[PDB]
Amino acid sequence: APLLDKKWLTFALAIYTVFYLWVRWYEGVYGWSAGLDSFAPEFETYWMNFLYTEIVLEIVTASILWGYLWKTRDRNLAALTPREELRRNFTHLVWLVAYAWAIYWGASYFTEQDGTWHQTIVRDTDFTPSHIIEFYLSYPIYIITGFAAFIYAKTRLPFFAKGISLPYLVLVVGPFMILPNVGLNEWGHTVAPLHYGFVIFGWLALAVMGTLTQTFYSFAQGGLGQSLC
Amino acid sequence: HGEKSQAAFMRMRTIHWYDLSWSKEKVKINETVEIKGKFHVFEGWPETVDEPDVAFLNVGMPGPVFIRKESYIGGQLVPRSVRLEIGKTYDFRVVLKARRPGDWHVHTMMNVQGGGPIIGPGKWITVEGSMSEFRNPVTTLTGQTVDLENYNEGNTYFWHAFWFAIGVAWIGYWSRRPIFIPRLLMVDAGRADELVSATDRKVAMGFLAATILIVVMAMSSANSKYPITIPLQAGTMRGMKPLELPAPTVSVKVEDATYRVPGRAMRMKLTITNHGNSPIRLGEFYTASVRFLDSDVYKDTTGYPEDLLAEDGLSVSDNSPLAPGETRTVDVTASDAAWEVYRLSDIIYDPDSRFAGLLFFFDATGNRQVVQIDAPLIPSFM
Amino acid sequence: VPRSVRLEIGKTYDFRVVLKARRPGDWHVHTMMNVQGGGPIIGPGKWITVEGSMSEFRNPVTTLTGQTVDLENYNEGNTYFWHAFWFAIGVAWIGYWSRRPIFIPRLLMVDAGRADELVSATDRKVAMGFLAATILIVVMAMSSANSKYPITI
Amino acid sequence: HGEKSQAAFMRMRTIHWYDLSWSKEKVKINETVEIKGKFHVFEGWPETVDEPDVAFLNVGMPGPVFIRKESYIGGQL
Amino acid sequence: RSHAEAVQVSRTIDWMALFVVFFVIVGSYHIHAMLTMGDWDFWSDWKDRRLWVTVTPIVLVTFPAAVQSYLWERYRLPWGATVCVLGLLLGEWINRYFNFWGWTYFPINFVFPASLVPGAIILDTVLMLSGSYLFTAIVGAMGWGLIFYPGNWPIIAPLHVPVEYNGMLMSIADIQGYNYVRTGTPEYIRMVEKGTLRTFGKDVAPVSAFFSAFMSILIYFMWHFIGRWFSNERFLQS
Amino acid sequence: IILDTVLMLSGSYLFTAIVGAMGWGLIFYPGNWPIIAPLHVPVEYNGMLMSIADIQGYNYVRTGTPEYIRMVEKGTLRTFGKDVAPVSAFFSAFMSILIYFMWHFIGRWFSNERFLQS
Ligand SMILES: [Cu+2]
Ligand SMILES: [Cu+2]
Ligand SMILES: [Cu+2]
Ligand SMILES: [Cu+2]
Ligand SMILES: [Cu+2]
Repeated sequence: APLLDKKWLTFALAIYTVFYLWVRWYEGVYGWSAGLDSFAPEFETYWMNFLYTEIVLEIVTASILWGYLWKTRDRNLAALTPREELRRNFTHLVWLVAYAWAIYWGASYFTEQDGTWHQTIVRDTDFTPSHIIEFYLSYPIYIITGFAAFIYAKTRLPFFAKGISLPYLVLVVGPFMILPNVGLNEWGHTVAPLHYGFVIFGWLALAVMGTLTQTFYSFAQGGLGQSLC
Repeated sequence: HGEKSQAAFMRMRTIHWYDLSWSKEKVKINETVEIKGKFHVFEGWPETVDEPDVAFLNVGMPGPVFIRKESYIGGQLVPRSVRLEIGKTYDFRVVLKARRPGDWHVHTMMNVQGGGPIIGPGKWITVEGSMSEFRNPVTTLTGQTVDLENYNEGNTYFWHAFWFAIGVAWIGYWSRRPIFIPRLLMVDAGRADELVSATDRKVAMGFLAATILIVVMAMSSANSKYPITIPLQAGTMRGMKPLELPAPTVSVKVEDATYRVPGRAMRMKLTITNHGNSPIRLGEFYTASVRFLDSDVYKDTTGYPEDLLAEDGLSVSDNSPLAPGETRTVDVTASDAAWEVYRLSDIIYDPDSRFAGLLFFFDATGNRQVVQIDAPLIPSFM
Repeated sequence: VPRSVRLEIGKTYDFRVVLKARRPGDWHVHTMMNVQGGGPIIGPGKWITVEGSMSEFRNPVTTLTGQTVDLENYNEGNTYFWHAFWFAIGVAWIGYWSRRPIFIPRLLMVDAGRADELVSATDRKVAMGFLAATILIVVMAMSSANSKYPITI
Repeated sequence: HGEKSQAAFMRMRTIHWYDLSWSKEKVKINETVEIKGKFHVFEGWPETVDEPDVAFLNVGMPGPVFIRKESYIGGQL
Repeated sequence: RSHAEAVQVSRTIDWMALFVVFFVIVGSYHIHAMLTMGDWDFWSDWKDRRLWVTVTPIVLVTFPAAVQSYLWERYRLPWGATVCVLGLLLGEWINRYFNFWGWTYFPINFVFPASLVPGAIILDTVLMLSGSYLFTAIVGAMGWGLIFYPGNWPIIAPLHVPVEYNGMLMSIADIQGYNYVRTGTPEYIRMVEKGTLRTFGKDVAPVSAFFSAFMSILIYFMWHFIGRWFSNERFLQS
Repeated sequence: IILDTVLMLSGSYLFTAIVGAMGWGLIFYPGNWPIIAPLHVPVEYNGMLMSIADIQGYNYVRTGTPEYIRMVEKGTLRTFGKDVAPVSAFFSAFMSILIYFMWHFIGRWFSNERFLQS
């Protein structure tokens, strides 16, 4: 069995790319056709239904994934073969890759796609197509990925199971608080301070600098270290 | 597309667009449409909106589906912000050029520093053709004729790609050697000197010197290629000419304003006094983008939007010709579906339940007088 | 003018205030103008004598819903009822824990590492019941208030 | 000594001094010189300059080489 | 567990770690930059001499400082600022070509972003050659603030050509912004140079740049310590 | 009681600082609405539309607080009609998640037991 399982990394990259490309195509085709007027029946047909279905599906997927990851926690962690530890570390780094890619798609692409939408329409509704896709789709997706990665690290890696990693907890918690910020974004709308909450909680993502370090140390704990001389 | 959700009192008591006229309703990819008309900054301006001391005549469109060739407020071109006065009528004219094919909702709008957008009536315009046929030529003072759609597209791509390639090469130079993990192991082991060699220092010095030299030479070349440059022009124009409208000869006093709120209708009681020398009949009532007409007195020929035009909405109990010098009290009902569609009923949710509007009085000969109505609005639930 | 107003520097305006007497005594009443950036501007004052009893004062108004209400005693029972109900809930919540030993042996056991023996499953069930009851009561009270007063502005 | 370096648009569109007259061009250590004239606050005032709601009639001199005995705008001191 | 093949395991891990660092930096730096200075980058109407060169370099030391501290102290990797700059540029360009032009059809020469690479390589070289974070925080930050406007001038100069549009003097960037109507941003929102009675004509572009440089020397330093905090490795127990 | 139950059941100060603070911010206005609703009844006072609370404040003269001091909703051109009461509440909730957390650490400072010698 190969040390790194290529198919899971390929699956993560492909599923994220394909789903987000489909979402972008749907936005390009229907946002111009039905998303312009928030009181039209087509807006409810194509965008509010999207929001409701997306919310229910996100809750179901998050609950199922977190439950499955917690239910398969390794009860005894001292009997692990170091090769198995290295394999689990590779899987955790794949989880980190997926979380980074989701962060890119969520905070870099659609957040600015939404800046693009505001310099083309007059007002900032709570449920514009840009908000439906950015606030309620991508942000929860990367939050789910981050929490699942943290749970995987805690319940399957011997180095991370000895306590709650402060950099990891900050990396999975701060980036989340950007979601609660929305309230201030709206309260302010009804480079400006009304947005400095996304700035503050966007910084906590830099906590990856700590988390990655821990990850490397785990790779060095098995035997990689001495062999790398 | 954005006015149906603004406070129905703000919409009523901000600006009062009227006499509007859209030249064409079907343009091509290089044709122009002119949106002329007049606006009246209401005297009882809302108080959570700053006065129009820094305003801007914008156009409400779904992105650049048309380009504003020229915009005039009072005869003068306003390519900048403007200072308007609370209580005056101004004249405006926007000449747009069509970019994208499709059916678009274009609206004139005024943006105000302290309140935001004030959106006027919107019209559907059909653009036929292909986007690739659009051309935007201008002639600079230096003597060059340039198309703004493709001007400076090669230069930006070239310079950004050059800098990105330099950065990628700089990272890839270090990415050819072993990277994070044995580097971290050697750093923790105290071997912080063995990782960096003299060749790396020489390469870094060369990179820094080349970057500085390239930046300086590029700036010199850009200066030589474009010797005549001017700074970015920004300012606010103060001296806009208002319209000198004659004082109306009609006086209207509002005694009771009541609206049902299982309702589409609005009711007022008006005491009207005529001071002119001609008999007069009330022909229209203007509210926040909605015109209530009376077919007996006045008809519409300008081509107002269908959803905002109430052909028979206005009903007056005693709309007989009003003799000069006579005062009389009438009950006026403005009823149209646009009251429900455009969410003028949501005034029930507003903290200030006052309404403003314009009445138009037409004499027998055809002369028209504009009167202002400002009064509190009262709901009726039973 | 039941609200604020914008005046112009240099003009004469006319004003009229109609007041209704509440309390008996000799009072100094003055008209005054309050300004956003300066504060109070007090005019001349006059001594007015009010005779009678305060209990005879009545302030009736008629709402658009068709109800006639006296503003002095309107919504006095409801406020007392709800505030007393919430205070009783809070007092019961504190007194549930106040029936057991309180600060000092609790601190001694906490410092001794016995942080689990203090809280039992019954306390967790009681807390869950309290939280569910609070949420349900708040929601039901809001629904009942909406039903009782459907027309609000 | 300080106007040659101000924005040549500010200078044009702020105040329009005219009808100016300086009594003498050679005074002694206890004599007086009167600078009379009129100004027109332009209607298209620049927008990065606040309106003359709090102004002051000053004199531009290299330090107290002269003392302002009296300054009048409209007849009033 | 391994057998002289550790080399491969390293290389692999390196590639995945490079991916993770690059894209987390992309997301965080892009949201921060857009959320602080986005309006100046969005339009060529805002690329002025006073507030563009003042605000853009001051705000953008934040993430390069922290990433430089982490990647230099622990791995002796000098590309700390360059990777942040490249990630921000990649994110802005992707959105601009696919959303500004692809969705709302604003022209590319109207929505192009600012260039930041030369200053990034300046900062990285300054840190590597001297190996001192204080010498860097002074000299490299000052140079970063100074090199911002000369770096962008070759892209910006052809847009600042005088023109007479309907009787009024304008620049080509001004005509671009006036013609291509943005319903969200009127003209008065433009935080651009407008001129004052204390502003000296030809000394606005340099002085502002110098101001930016000075502020960089502050912000970098501050964020350096922030970069030393997020690089922790503590395991809280609750 | 929501906050206290949230802290006791989970035993985590961070889970509390998020969930309980958000719930505390959200439950504020529904908790007061039964007391406040009868005061928000429409009325026509001398030709102008008012609420019963507004008439109370207008009739019962407070010489210290004029009307303009009232930091109340006045409406804007960006304010959506029926979405003011919820959105503001949500804003409060978010800010609670901050302030609670901060003050938690302050609560860990005043709980010291040090004996300075000067
Ligand atoms: Cu948005
Ligand atoms: Cu529209
Ligand atoms: Cu008007
Ligand atoms: Cu001089
Ligand atoms: Cu003048």
